Amino acid sequence: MSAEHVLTMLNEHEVKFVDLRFTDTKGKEQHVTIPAHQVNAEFFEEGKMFDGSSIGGWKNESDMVLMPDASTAVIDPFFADSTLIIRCDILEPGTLQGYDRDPRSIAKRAEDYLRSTGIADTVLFGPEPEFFLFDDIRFGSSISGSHVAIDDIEGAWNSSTQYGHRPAVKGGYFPVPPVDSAQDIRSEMCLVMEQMGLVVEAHHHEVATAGQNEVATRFNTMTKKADEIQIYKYVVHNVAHRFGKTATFMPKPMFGDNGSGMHCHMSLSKNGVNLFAGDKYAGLSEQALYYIGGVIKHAKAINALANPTTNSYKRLVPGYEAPVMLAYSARNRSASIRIPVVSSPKARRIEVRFPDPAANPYLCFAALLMAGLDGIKNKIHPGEAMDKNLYDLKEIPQVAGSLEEALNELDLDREFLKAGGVFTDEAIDAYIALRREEDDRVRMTPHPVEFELYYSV
Amino acid sequence: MSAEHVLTMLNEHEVKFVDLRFTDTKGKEQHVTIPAHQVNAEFFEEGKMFDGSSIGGWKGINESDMVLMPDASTAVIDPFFADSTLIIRCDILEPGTLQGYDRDPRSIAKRAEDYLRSTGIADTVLFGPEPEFFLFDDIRFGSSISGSHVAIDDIEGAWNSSTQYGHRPAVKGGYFPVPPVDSAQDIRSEMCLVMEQMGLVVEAHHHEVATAGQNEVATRFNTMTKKADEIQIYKYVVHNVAHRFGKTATFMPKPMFGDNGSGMHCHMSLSKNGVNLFAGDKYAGLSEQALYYIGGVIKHAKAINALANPTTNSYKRLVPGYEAPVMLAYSARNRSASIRIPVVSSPKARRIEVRFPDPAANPYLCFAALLMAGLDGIKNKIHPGEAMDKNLYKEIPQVAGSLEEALNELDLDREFLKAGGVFTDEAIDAYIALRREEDDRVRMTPHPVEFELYYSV
Amino acid sequence: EETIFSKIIRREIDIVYQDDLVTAFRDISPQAPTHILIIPNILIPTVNDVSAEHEQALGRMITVAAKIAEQEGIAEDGYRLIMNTNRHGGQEVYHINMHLLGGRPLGPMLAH
Amino acid sequence: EETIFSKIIRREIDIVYQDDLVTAFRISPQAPTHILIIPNILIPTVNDVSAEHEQALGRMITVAAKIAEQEGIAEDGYRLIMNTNRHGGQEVYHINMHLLGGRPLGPMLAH
Ligand SMILES: *P(=O)(O)OC[C@H]1O[C@@H](n2cnc3c(N)ncnc32)[C@H](O)[C@@H]1O
Ligand SMILES: *P(=O)(O)OC[C@H]1O[C@@H](n2cnc3c(N)ncnc32)[C@H](O)[C@@H]1O
Repeated sequence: MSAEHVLTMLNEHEVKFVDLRFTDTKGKEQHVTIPAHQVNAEFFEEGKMFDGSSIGGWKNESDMVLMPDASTAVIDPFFADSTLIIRCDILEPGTLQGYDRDPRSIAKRAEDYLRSTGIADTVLFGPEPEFFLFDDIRFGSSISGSHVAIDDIEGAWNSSTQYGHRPAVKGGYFPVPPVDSAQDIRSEMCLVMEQMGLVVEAHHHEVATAGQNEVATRFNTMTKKADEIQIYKYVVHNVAHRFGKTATFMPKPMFGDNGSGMHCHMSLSKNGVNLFAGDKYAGLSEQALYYIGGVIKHAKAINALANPTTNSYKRLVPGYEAPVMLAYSARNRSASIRIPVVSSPKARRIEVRFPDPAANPYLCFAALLMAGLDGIKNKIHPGEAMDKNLYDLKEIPQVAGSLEEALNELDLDREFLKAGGVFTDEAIDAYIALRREEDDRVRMTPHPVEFELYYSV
Repeated sequence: MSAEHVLTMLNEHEVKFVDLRFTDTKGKEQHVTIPAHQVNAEFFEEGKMFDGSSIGGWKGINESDMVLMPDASTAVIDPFFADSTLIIRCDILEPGTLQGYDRDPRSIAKRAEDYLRSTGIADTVLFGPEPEFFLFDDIRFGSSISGSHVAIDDIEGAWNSSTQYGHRPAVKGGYFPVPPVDSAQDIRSEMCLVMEQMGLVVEAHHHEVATAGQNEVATRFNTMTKKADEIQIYKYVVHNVAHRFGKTATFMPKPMFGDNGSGMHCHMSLSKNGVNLFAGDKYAGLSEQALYYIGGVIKHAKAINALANPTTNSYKRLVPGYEAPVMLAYSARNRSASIRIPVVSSPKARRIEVRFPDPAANPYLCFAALLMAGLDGIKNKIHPGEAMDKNLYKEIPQVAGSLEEALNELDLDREFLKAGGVFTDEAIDAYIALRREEDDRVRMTPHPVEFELYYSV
Repeated sequence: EETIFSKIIRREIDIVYQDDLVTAFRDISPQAPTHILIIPNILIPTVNDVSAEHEQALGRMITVAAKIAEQEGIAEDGYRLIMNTNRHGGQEVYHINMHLLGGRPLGPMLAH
Repeated sequence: EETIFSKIIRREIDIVYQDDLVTAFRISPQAPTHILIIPNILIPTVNDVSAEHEQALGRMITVAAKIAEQEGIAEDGYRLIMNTNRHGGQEVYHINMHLLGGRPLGPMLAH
């Protein structure tokens, strides 16, 4: 679309309010609403001034410009009044250039750097988020202690709860519609997503009980796919709220059951041909192997962006169907990087399984793309594939086991993100500080399991 | 003690009632009380006639009465009744003939001892049972057409860490805790004191592995019939002391799932003219007679299982993968062997330890079955084979996996325990019928776990 | 002192092959479908006690192993030569005994 | 024809002990003390051992004992395992005797 198209759409749909939306460093979507009559031709050329001091990690004077993107005009399906959602970029007031800490500006810089390197023209992302549907969640903390309570009908622990078909633990994958009580909610989510520009492939119940559901969305270019992931999170949250449920994208909400993950499919295209298709292992090319090697080498530094929460590392544990070995294979379930089998060379891609849904889409995608580009530029070989049985069987590098370790690796390993000006040093420092605050909070607070273990000793 | 000693004891303690006690086929202790003035010289020569038709397996088509013949050597003052009561254990004898009733367990044990003396192998047999029990604050169970339920509650239970009313033993972690953690120190001390007051000899008492109050009081060995009487006194003492402390004591094999069960390790020793026949120059200091005893126990072990594991719950703890051994082999170091050889300082105390029997077993019947199996092995010279010493270089048999299998084996292999008239075919048939009634009741009723598996399918 | 394999060397008591320094015997309890043992003719307690004097026979052990594998025809299928020592591995002979396991597709090295 | 160990002998590409006919290496630790021994002369498979090069076979175990004394594992227990052809799992396609120890070793093979 364009500015004129948005102006015509305002009259066509009788729009009353225009919502300007943007994403902070944490990944949350912020929005400011303005009346429809306040949108003019000069609005798309000058933007709206706003203060980013209250936004975490964006802190003498913090007056910044909200520049709307007319190509992202989407009618809000949930607001009572007719509202048009326009995604916006954060720009500096004077130079009118992308803010260094703006995730969308960083993603656009990464795409521009990819185009400038001459390696490829476009990058394609295929993330597959997962979410949990709950009826009631209660958490709190104080000097007296802390607690968390998760309750929903589909939970296997409600077999005898006063108020009988519900999924068992680790057995909610593809159940009957009576047991899978999340069919109408998923269908409504798919319809709302299609109303908002998303293309939905399939939706199904996930392995974990207590209402884990997955809605599959078609791939797109990196920045558009990150915007689509933001819209996906928004619609999931709101449609869950409208049905009396609550939706969370937390990686490991409960122990003893499968966690939520975000497998990302990556591909590179130049002049309309797939650069990851060749005659190497699993139908890949030399550039695909270089991309895999670059991802593997900087994977621990990636974890600070693709796994920014401490629950993401309670998911990334040996066992429990969460890959931790940083190898690539087409059949090995333990490999973090997987090469899916496809019918045509045009759809050959590389799948990374360690990222979590709580990750910032822009930052995670930019980090993965920059790692792959560094691997291609430096010609980093991924090594031999982990698809061989050596004498029926520990030097394989492992994904970062804690948020502190990932943040330290990100602090030490910075060049692959600083190449091309995609990630400035100040933005990385601010992100590290923001994540370290949460790490300190989670580390300093006593755990109930600590009481179960070390109260009588 | 003789009848005169019993009369003098009655006069000295101002005893007002005399309790005549005996054990039925199921193992329960049945008692009938009479006034002290009804006890005289002719009482010990003629006994008291009673109707045993109401007893479980003592029914007869002729509805004949039976005689309660007191044993003066078993006189002991009851420590729980408000009035002074003297407990006298009695044997069930047929009228006129004044011979031991065929279905009376004590008469069967006496017959087994007489057969052991008559065969000439040994003069005395020593038993070293080590019963375990659970202490529960409250137990609620029920069954009906609408369903069944069981609920166990105790302060020491690990599940009560959040129950409103904080040192408790963890699951499989109640073995030798600090005095604050285990709340049964005073109860066990009182049990030991009152057991020693009743003629028992106590070695040690301690908390056992399972949570929710599993305790063991060790008692010294004795001859077979006297040791069975001591086991009955042990059960009575445990039950009454638990009742007087506001607790509930159970000798059920596997009251809880996921926690250690209750077992009764039995130690065997044959003595002739004061020397221990089980001491020799064979494996682990054993003799040839001891090896033949082990072989006889192994060969008939399934037949013994009907008497040493009378209950369906007895095979909930005999499932492989727990503390209770299941393999039909003997070793001095291997934990998986059902027959163990304890290490002792002197040959005078060398014994054979069998570990499959449960505390729910009838003491007289279980001891008689084990002794008869050992005697058959000695007479037929059944070599057990080789010890289960795990070397890094003929499938090992196993105990019965269900009560039905053990009952069938007892029905088929009943000749070893019919030698010398220790058991008569009517006794085995009645015992099998009573155990099959319980087996049918357990098998024909729906299980709550079945609803967790076969309700949505 | 000596072991039962010393008696077998003396021929006082299933010989597969005989040589001045190396002999091959069938296992009493074959742990593999084709389990053939190999020992030196000179009594040596452990391989830890091997000196350069008898190191000539140690190569003859492997040569006899190859010859026996070819004779049995298990050369193409594959075989494993195991020579355990000391407390680990269940050394219960206290004499040099090379194991030749073959026929069945064998498992992994060690036990894991 | 030639394997990785062939280039390792030429030093064209973690040596523990080097001899005229025997070289020792430390590459994926399967045991706390996993050290390999190969012949300097290339032998594709142990069945193809010729009597001309059969003398280094004894020096293999001699070096193994020397290493076990050096490694301090001779007081615990060790195995000398040679895998051959497909059933053994010959991966380097060259003679390679494994000196493994440092922890209680299991049985000869896993059932
Ligand atoms: P470990 O290598 O210590 O045990 C060697 C095995 O050799 C077998 N074996 C022992 N004795 C004989 C005889 N006399 N004949 C054939 N095979 C024998 C056993 O399997 C030992 O475990
Ligand atoms: P198989 O019984 O042939 O065992 C294969 C062993 O080869 C070792 N290995 C392969 N490649 C190397 C290199 N480059 N350096 C050292 N060791 C190597 C593996 O350690 C296997 O144990």
